[PDB]
Amino acid sequence: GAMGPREVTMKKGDILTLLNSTNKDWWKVEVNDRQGFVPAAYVKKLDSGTGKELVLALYDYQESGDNAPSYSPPPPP
Repeated sequence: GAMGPREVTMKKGDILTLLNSTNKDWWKVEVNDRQGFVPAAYVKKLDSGTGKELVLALYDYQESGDNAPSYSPPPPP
């Protein structure tokens, strides 16, 4: 199953609002209607020009219920 009603999953090649990136080992990102803490290693700030806050998903991730990064980020592919 999936913890929490709102689960954020980053898809390789998907854009996710650069949510509170305060964390260094984890960059918060939203997904349409589901947000959560994710490993910055799976994402990376892009370049547009306007000045928005977006981050492409380099790798695939899965978050079950907005949870704080109390542990280290998972190993990428």
